[PDB]
Amino acid sequence: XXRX
Amino acid sequence: VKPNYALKFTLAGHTKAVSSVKFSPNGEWLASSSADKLIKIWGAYDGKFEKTISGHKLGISDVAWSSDSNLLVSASDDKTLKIWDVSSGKCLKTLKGHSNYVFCCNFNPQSNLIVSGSFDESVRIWDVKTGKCLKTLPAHSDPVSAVHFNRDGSLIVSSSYDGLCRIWDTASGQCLKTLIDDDNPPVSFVKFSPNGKYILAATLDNTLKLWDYSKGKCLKTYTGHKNEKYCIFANFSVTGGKWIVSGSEDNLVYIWNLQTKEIVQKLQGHTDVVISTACHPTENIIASAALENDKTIKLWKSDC
Repeated sequence: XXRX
Repeated sequence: VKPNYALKFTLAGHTKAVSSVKFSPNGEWLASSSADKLIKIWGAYDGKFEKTISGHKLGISDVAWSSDSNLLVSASDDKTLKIWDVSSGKCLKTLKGHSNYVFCCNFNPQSNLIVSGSFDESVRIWDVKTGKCLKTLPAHSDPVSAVHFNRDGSLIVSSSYDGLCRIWDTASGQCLKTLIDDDNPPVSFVKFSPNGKYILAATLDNTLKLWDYSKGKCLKTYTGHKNEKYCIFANFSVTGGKWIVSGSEDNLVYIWNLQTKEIVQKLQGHTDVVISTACHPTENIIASAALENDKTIKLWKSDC
């Protein structure tokens, strides 16, 4: 990974 | 008056891209999470790889330390959070309860509880002993980019792509304040300040804003870094000088004068975007991690  | 940061160590061992890096409160270790489903631990001083922590089913988006520097909490794409006894390296409890990915996690100061942001747009609260989910807040109309407590642990700020910053009452579950005030950019990070009275917010308009929430208004704003796509951590630097420290999508680490709002120094040598930064509790060290065209955590020391 989501966040990446 | 201005810090000089020197690259000291570059560390790699991470297969897929890195998501977060946070320093342990004892100023010894650095913990890191990555799309490789793993948590790797590095000597903060020596820069040396210490151990792998794994057993998550999917990519870990975030991780944070407990206060007693006993434990790690990791939020993953697998719908779950894990609580790791960092000494052994083994998972204690696994916390289940989300519709979707778990994006962000932080321990409360007192460290008996955990707050978790999720792509199901809930902020949930978790008892570190039992492991059961205490309360669940339908915080936003949108996925949660961050969650944090305040100095005492009474308050939980959270941010979201919907543009909102909601501050919550830890014991009740009630939303107390909301930070809106024109704009309406997506908000990719928040943490309360150490003195707790101001809360910091990252936005996808390439902005960084500080807020006095009691008064419900922005004070100062910092620019020049590129933040459009990624939700990129934002730090307070309390140690030598008093700074704002953030990653950037132009591959630089940005440091602003907290008062004068313009940039004191930027760090290079990162071959990709910077998703996460962290400051040492005691000495002056920035750690930074970058996305898959880099896969390295760089370590930086200064005299101020």
